[PDB]
Amino acid sequence: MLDATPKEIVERKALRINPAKTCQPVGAMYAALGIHNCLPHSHGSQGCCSYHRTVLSRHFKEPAMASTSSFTEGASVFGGGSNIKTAVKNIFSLYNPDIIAVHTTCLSETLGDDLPTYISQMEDAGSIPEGKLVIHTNTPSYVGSHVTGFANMVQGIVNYLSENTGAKNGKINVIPGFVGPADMREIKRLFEAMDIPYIMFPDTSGVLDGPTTGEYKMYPEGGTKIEDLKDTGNSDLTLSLGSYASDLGAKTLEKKCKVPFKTLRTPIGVSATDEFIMALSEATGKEVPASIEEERGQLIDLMIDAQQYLQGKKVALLGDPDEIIALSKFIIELGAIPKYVVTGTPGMKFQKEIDAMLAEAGIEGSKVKVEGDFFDVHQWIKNEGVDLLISNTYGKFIAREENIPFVRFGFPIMDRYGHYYNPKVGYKGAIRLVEEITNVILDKIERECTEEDFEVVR
Amino acid sequence: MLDATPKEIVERKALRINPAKTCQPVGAMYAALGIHNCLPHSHGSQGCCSYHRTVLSRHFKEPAMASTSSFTEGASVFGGGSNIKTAVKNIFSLYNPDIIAVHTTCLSETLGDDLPTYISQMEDAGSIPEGKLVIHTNTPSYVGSHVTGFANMVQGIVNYLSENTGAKNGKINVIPGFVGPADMREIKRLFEAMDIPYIMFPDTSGVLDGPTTGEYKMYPEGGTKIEDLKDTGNSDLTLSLGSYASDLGAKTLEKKCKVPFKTLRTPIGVSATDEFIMALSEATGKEVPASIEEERGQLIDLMIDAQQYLQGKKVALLGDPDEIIALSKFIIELGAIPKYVVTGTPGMKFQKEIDAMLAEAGIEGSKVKVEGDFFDVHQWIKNEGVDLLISNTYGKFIAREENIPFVRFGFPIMDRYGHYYNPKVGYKGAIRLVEEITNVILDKIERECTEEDFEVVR
Amino acid sequence: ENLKDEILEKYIPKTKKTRSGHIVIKTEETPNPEIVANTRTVPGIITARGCAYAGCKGVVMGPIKDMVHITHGPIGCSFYTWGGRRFKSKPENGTGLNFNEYVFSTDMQESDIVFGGVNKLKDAIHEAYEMFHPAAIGVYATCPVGLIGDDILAVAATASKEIGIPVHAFSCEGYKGVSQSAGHHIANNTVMTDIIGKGNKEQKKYSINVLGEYNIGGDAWEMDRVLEKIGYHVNATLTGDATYEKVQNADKADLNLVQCHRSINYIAEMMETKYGIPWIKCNFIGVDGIVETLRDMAKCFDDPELTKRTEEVIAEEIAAIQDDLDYFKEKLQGKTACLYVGGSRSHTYMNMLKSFGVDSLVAGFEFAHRDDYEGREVIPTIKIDADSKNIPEITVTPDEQKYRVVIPEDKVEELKKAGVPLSSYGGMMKEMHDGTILIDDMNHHDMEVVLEKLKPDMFFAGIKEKFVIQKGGVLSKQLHSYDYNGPYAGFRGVVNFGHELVNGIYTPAWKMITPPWK
Amino acid sequence: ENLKDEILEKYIPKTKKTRSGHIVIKTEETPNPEIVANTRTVPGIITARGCAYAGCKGVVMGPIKDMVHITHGPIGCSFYTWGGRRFKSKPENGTGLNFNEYVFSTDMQESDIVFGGVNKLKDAIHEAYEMFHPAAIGVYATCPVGLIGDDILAVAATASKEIGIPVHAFSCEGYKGVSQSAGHHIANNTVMTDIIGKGNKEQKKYSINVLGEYNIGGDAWEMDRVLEKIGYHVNATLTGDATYEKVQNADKADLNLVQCHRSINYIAEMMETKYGIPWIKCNFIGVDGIVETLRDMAKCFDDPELTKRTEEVIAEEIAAIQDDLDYFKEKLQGKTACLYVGGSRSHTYMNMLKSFGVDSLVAGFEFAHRDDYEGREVIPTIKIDADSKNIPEITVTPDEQKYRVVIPEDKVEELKKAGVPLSSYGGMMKEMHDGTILIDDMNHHDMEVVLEKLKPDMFFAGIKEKFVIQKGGVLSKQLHSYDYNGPYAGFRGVVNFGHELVNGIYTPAWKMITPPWKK
Ligand code: ICS
Ligand code: ICS
Ligand code: CLF
Ligand code: CLF
Ligand SMILES: [Fe+2]
Ligand SMILES: [Fe+2]
Repeated sequence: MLDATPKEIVERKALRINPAKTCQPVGAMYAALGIHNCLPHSHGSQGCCSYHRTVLSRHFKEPAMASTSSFTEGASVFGGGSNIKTAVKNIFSLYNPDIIAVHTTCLSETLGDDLPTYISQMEDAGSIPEGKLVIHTNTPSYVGSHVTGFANMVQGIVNYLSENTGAKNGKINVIPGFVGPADMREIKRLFEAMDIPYIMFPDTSGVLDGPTTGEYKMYPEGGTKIEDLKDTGNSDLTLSLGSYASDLGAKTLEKKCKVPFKTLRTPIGVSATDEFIMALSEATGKEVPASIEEERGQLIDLMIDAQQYLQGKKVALLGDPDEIIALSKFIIELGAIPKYVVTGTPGMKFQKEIDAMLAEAGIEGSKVKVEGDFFDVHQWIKNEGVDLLISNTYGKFIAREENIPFVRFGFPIMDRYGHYYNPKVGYKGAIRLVEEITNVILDKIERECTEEDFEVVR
Repeated sequence: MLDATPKEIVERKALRINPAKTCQPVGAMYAALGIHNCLPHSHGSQGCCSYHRTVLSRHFKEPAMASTSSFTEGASVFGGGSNIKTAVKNIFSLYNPDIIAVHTTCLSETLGDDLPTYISQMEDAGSIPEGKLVIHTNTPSYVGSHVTGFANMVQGIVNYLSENTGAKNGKINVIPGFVGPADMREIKRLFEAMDIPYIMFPDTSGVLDGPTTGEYKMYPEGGTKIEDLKDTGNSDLTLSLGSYASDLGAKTLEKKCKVPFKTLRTPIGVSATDEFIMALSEATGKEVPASIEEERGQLIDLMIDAQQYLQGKKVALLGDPDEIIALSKFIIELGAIPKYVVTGTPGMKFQKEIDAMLAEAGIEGSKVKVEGDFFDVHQWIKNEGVDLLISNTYGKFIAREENIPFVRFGFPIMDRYGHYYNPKVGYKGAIRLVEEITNVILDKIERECTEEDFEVVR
Repeated sequence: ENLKDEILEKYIPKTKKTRSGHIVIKTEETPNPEIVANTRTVPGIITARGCAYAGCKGVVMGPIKDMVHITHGPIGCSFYTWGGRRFKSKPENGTGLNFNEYVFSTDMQESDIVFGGVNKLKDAIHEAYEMFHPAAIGVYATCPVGLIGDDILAVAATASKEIGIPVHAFSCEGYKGVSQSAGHHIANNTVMTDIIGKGNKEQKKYSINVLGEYNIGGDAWEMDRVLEKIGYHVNATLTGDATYEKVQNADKADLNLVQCHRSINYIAEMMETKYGIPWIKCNFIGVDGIVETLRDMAKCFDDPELTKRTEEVIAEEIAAIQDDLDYFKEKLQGKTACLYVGGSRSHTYMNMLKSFGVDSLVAGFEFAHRDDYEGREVIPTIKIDADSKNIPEITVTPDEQKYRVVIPEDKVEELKKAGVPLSSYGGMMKEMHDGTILIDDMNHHDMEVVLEKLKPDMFFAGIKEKFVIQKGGVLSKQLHSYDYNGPYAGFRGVVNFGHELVNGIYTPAWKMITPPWK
Repeated sequence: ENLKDEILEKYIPKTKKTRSGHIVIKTEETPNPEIVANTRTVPGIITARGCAYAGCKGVVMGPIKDMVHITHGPIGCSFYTWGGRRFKSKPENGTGLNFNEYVFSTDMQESDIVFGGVNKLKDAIHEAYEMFHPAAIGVYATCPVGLIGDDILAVAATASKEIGIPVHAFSCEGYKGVSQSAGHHIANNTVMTDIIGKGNKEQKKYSINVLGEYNIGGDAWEMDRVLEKIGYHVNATLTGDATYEKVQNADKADLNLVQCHRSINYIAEMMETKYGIPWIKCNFIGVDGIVETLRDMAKCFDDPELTKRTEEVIAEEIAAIQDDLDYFKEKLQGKTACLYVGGSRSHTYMNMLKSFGVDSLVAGFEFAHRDDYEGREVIPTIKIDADSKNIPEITVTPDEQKYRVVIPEDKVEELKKAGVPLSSYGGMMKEMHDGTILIDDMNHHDMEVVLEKLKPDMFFAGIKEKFVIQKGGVLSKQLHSYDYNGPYAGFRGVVNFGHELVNGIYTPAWKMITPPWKK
């Protein structure tokens, strides 16, 4: 499998192979589905919209609705203004969202389409019904990755909606980053256990992890409500979880509405979850309750109980920067080694943070690469093997070829059922991760050992 | 592996091989650990106590404390009265439990030791300090299984503690059966979501799934408090979850304290969880909240999303009767087939219930056996294979020899880390089961398929 | 007062007026209504359609397994072609190259947009050549490419000289045309002129090609199994499990079999013009489809041994599965279905459903043309639409050295009057029964009205519709991805399809949706 | 004032008095204190001890892989011997029988208790024979068996005559004696008289047996690898990975090596008396232990080629691991340990810890006797205790046909003077340094006082103690089960053990126990 990948490395400067990212717009689409009664709108050629809706359905095994401007060759000459104006008329009439959240594509960005002007022209024409909203962001796919698209859409939410009206709400805003609905649920559960009022946005819980009830509901029950999105400007503080996905929105809200913010790691593992809980306690004066302390102590108990199977294990990790920074720290906390650590999303922070935690732990000889791909990691593995691989579905090819215990993590995970009901954040998510990691390690040991070395207890 | 097991089926009449049960006392020990500040006491030769404590630590990766009478050959002659009287003096002085919960062994039962007399003699001697308690049950290991031992200890709790004082508490008692601490936590969570006051007993949550805090605490935080065990006589109703484990206690409480009871299946899967939630609503007039309804609908969503990998799958199941009855129903609900269904625990109920659900589903050609063992099931598999095996750790030998996807379930599970944090009951536990089942089925497909048949999406 | 009226009701007036033509009801009175197809998508309507790049790179070209396919664009165009379309490939002869597990991109960045991307494209072609030494390289345009000034034709021609293997450029920018269809046409043009007929292989006896077959879920291997058993040489399949060299030698055949009309009819027509090779419409899906196809082939070759072997193989294949066939009909008869796929499968799966006793009430295509709906006889009447007018048309002429008369005109006329579909395709509508409805570019709104009014037992579509339909308690099986199963073509495919369909219908959870407290 | 006083303080007067003798401190002034050992367990004290059935079936006999071992009892006695003790087995020569993966029992029910269990036992023996055709069948008593009147000796004898293979009964009811120890003795008696010397194999050159070695985690295979490289014939290991036939031919050796003194010394003594075969105490755990053992063996054989190969193999084995050994010492030196195991390993693991720079401050055994603590020289002074007096003693005499002089008397005396432990064992206390404490039948109370007062870096014990110790933030590695690793014996075992130990100490989570919202 992957037979064409050589052991001997010739460094590529132009040919991208098996990327560890996708493009901005699906991140903006995902963020928009975290708004209640929102139809995401893809302003470009319809291929984009179809592909982006499709990956969400493949990952979540759920519907994922979005409209498109359906550019033609004419639009490629005259711009997409006529298309989006037509689209909005059809969307409100046929599908009646409360808000259309527009993002763009490489096509409309190359063309320089002026969304603010189109939207003002829509309003002037009466195309936006009373009580309805159209918002936008710009998501050029030749910049950044899907993480950047998410970040941009959150900025667009703030730009259009957040308002400081002087009516303090006593809440903390939380921007959870590009994490799954189960992670959003777990973060909300922790706020609630701390007894801290909050506004989470975006929030895809109850949108991309919903029930079957026998009736299809185009706009699921979940998502942050428009009125609460407006009210984010009346909050005390914003917690930005994962700088790549969340800081742009947090900083925009500070500038617009004078809401201060604090940047935190995505809360995966011991220190990152601890830092999140401490930030909550420090911001509010609220004590950490026994239930949360119990969960942390159960995680520590599990880390110690399972320790022998973790110490010194070499791990290859690929994924999105916020999650992989925090997961790498957790790998170190477990006594294991982040050996090969890659993201396809550009930016210096990943490099700095990963390098710093490796140095603190005294770990030499790891490879950390920004704008690396799955081809890179496979080549590295051919030169020095690893004990564990953690990535999205596309790692499965390497795992099979190289016989490496494999943990599905991040996005997209398109080949298993129910993963989207499990958090990876918090003490609870950390417990699940340790179980999964040790299960796959032990499964391999027990499949491959000689019969005489087979064990009852482990 | 298991090379001595032939294909040609033998109907053994005397030699038990690779049993699907263990003896009563560990079940009583487990129940006793579900009482706060209780030290279980094994009245017999100390080998029993050591073995029974050991299996609990191997399963939970936790301490499991118990004292023993440490019979010698002298006891085998004069009985164990002197031993238990000496034991109680050392237990209260050194270890200061609030309650000693005594169970017996085949040795003390063969000898006919008279626990009520010994306990009355300790009181007369002044060996039981003020405010402290000694209770007992009788747990002959030649009767029943560890499930029966659990049931008997619950009866002992009722016999000594439960009292109707005329002061109605407005609560429902729940006897959760021989289920793990995670299942106890989930059942409590459901009562709390329903807003129904309750007393659960035994309750090993916070006892056999506890945190590491840096100080060893002999009596962990969890366990039902003695005052609440007394107060069970003042409740409105007892729900007995799992007739084998729980009915004896529920019936004893009805006779002693006039608290009516209702028997329910262990709540695994759709109908069995539905029946539990409906019993709660009917008993209290309380409506089912949206959160519980969402969980059910997510389970249905998952059953439908994952359906193709489940339909017609042949399953071999071994374990304890309450859990295997309910799991077998869930297998049918998933569209799969309980092909081989075995418990080591005696009793006709299992046979009747399993046979009846197979008949309702039109399923012919399955083998259901009470007092069958892992050797039986292996022989059956050699004659007609299966697609899935669900059992405790000891199924792993069959899973490897026959190359069957394997789900660890029940007791003891001694070879994985963190399993004891996941419930199998409720809609939440059902979701986890479907994920685990489909994961192991898909793992085999993707390991064994040809390269050209390897898939991205599943 | 009918279902068409009910679908149309909620549209705003401008949209209603344009959508009306896309929906027709077949009746006894008027069995062949004209439909509007292959026009622009209405913005905002929630279409299932994709783009020209999908049709060219993702669909027609990608399955060629020993060609390195480089997407010239930002990353998503590449990422979204990484394994989602299930063409199966294996190393040819156990040893040949296979790039199915990879996607290759120039990963365009801001500076490529501002200054052009031709330097990075050249460098990527050379890196791919040096690393992989493939049979050929393809370069596929995406949305920004034309607009930023990149001449990929010139870059490809330069690179091909500098590396010594073929490099083929495809101007399949996603906004071109109105759907995946333009991408088919763009692929076919370059395949025809630059690949087909470039080989040197000696033609074998009883040589056929399967055109417009992409080996989704192993379909092509299953049809080859049966064809080879009868005695045909399967010279090439365009393009499922194809090697580049087999495409180059596609002219070494006596008969082209057209499975997917929409995607490959361009090449079928041009091979007949240039080489004299006749084509027949085939359908290897469903027992009736397969049997008819094999008998039509036998009539074309008119070889006594081939005719006998055809009947022998048919009889043995059917005998092996008849118990399964009987079971599907028992379990499914009387149930109703809707079918909505891209350009072919809404039609080709109909005979199988009919054999199972399932009544197909609704069918449509994302992007098929009037000829796929109404038959090729309407081609002279098709109006040239402004939104596809710039898709290039190429013309071929007989190759003076290679052209041959394969089937003489007298025999051709005889075969056609006998019902053999030589250079013809009757279209989907003809196969549907009276009082059924056709919906071109069916959107979410349309689908919901159909579901509410007709209450079908099953609705076959794709991944975007599947869970929408199933949230409402109706089974939806995917006719693109096969729900990660296959083959669904051929005799073994009928069995695979039928068991999956029965398993879907009889899944117990469909009856558990309502909780007992409601 | 001292740690013994601190341990004793909380006991009630009766218990204090009896426990005091089980705890002794070795000092420069009194380096060889007498201990009390092998007495009854105090009821209610929270002991780690097991029963005589464990010692007989679970420990000594179970490892014989081509014998079907039938527990005559209710189900737990059988279930709790299903794989928890990690003796490893493989089919002999790739083809022989192996029942390691199975447990067998009569699954006694109330009817058997009320009416007798002998017919079910007979029927189970016949089912085992007809299904498995093993080399032999064992029948093991459990708590109810004698009390209900079942004569398993008679059942076995009747069955053996019918089926034509040996059937061996063991009256190892759990309440006999005070611990696992009685079960060892009961097993040894029947193995000696009814198994050993029943074979007819031709003795090979340089033949040794390893006695009291059970191949936990592969230990015996690792010993054997090195012994066979030097040139010994490993005639039998009692009982790790053993076939029944090898035990039958245990008399076909020139030297017995005693690894576990407690469990097998009975057979070592009896083989010397009956056959003339000498024994030496051996210790194949730790580099220093192994090296000394191999050098003692070479002294006994006094063969120039064996001696030469001994030194070549020692040098090559050590060279291959010296970098690991250096790392263990670097990472562990200066740390402190406690050891609490059953009857041997508290002692045999000491030299390895000492080589790593670890200071063993506390050691004890569950069930060892005074000779294991103080050395065999104290045997004549050991008082016969009432709770073990009915464990049978058998006597053997020189076999008039098979007895032979292996090492002449004058040479034995010369070898002893030279330090070779012929028919001797110095005991654990001798090896411990001054100021250390020994605790016999250490209970939970005692252990908690030790942990609080001494704050050791690590505490080696078993599964019941492990998590108690680790909940308190102290590493506990299991010296019975090896935490599901091994071999820990032999040269490769030092490396396995050391890496596991370093990995345990340096696990990061130990430093993460206090949450940041607390001091
Ligand atoms: S090529 Fe076409 S949409 Fe004919 S673009 Fe599409 S692998 Fe469909 S109905 Mo996906 S004209 Fe093929 C098709 Fe049919 S990708 Fe496949 S299933 S038979
Ligand atoms: S036989 Fe004994 S308790 Fe010597 S009963 Fe026990 S496999 Fe221990 S210290 Mo478990 S006298 Fe062996 C023993 Fe040592 S079971 Fe093992 S580790 S060396
Ligand atoms: S209609 Fe088609 S798929 Fe769309 S871009 Fe255009 S050729 Fe491509 Fe590629 S990178 Fe992402 S998915 Fe687009 S927004 Fe820029
Ligand atoms: S001290 Fe030892 S292990 Fe205990 S019984 Fe006695 S021989 Fe056996 Fe077997 S069945 Fe269970 S574990 Fe006992 S209580 Fe009856
Ligand atoms: Fe879903
Ligand atoms: Fe634990």
